Amino acid sequence: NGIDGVVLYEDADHKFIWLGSESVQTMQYLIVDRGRGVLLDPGGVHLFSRVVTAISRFISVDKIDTIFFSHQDPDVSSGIALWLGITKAKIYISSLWVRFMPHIVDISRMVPIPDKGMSISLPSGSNMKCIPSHFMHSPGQFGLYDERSRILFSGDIGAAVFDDDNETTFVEDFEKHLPLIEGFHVRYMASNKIVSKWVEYVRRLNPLMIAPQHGAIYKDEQVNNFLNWLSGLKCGTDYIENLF
Amino acid sequence: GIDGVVLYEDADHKFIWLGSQTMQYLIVDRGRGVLLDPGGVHLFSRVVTAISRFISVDKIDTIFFSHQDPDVSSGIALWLGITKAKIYISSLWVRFMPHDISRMVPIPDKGMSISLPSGSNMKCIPSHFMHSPGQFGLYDERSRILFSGDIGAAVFDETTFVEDFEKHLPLIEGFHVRYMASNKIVSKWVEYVRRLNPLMIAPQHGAIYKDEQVNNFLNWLSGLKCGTDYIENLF
Repeated sequence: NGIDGVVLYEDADHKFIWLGSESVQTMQYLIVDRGRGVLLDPGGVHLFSRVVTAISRFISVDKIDTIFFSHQDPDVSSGIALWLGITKAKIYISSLWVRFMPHIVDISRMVPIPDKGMSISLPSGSNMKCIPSHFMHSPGQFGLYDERSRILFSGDIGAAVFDDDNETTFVEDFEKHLPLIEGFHVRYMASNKIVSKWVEYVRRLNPLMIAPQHGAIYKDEQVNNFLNWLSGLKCGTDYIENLF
Repeated sequence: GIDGVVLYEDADHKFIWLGSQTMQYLIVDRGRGVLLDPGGVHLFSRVVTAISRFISVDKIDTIFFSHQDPDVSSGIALWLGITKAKIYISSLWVRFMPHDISRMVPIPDKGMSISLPSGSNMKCIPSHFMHSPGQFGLYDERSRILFSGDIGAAVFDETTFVEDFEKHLPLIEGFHVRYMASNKIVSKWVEYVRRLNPLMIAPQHGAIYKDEQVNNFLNWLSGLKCGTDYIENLF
């Protein structure tokens, strides 16, 4: 079982945990508050049994009450079923996808996130806020801001998809990090109009960390380095000449 | 199920609708098959049955997927197991499929042609950000039928053909206003599609546009304010 658990934040009531492997890939983000669990974008089947272990070192899968999905994901199918089977958790996902997910046949297990977001209360009394992230790239898309840790789980935003070669937990050189994320964002984010509005919204939150689903985490100056780069990014339909 | 409606036929070439609502579009050219958005894991056994009324799955050479779907994946394995067909999908989603890559044809962003035994061609029509970032329609040149995928679809979030456009509008307006990215992309798509000059626009779900309803749909869509045009509702 080659999976490591790295606690990014901890305070006796609350933990924000990164779970991943090496040959360093992110596999699962997990929040534990009191003794209850929140899973962020659980996804992979090829990871399920090994992710269940790393989780079980911090919490029984019994006690995972909430699953957060940043968007609808071609993943599974084979993926939600297992998490819905071993957890009794509620699933939070954009209202845009609730009707289509039985194709999750049990609609009762899903909580629709309205377009402008909502708060989700934790046993400690801290809140997680669903951060509107629409059209970056999915039309119905959210991040999850853990207020207590001030960590923004951004999903695909800021993610180094296609690659999984970082060595470190955190981004250490933004310009050296840029080749890993630029191509994805230029092609998948809908337009500079939406990403610059997103950055302005995210800037009003002042997360100490931006944690994407894949690739190293932005912390300290790299938070502003990423937001400054994204705010000016020409992307997507801005290159409409390349799409027809 | 299951009823089949032949939308076009000419002894060399057939465009067939299969349904229960729509379940499957099928093209037969000579004796060879093309599948449009076969999809379902929960529908696989049901679709192979409907297909088998017109063609042996042996003879399916081409499968077309408009975009990525949690039902598209997990499904592809099944279709590669019962057919020897090539599967066409956007290059954006081929890259993630290490999740036999040899059977896959990545469609580049500006589209590509698919040759048929009769010598007719099918065109992959760029449809990006309506709503998926990597998305195509399929234009059957011989029939002049455009398979549009989600575009024009009554996804619900009931005749074969649209017969009253204004009565059909509530079934499609909410989906298009919220899911299509912007009028910029949507009007450019219509301008592209008008040059194909389709006789039919057949979506994945909902009634099919034919005769005057093709221009009615395209005219309505080209002026449709959608997506980030309502940025005030998104934050």
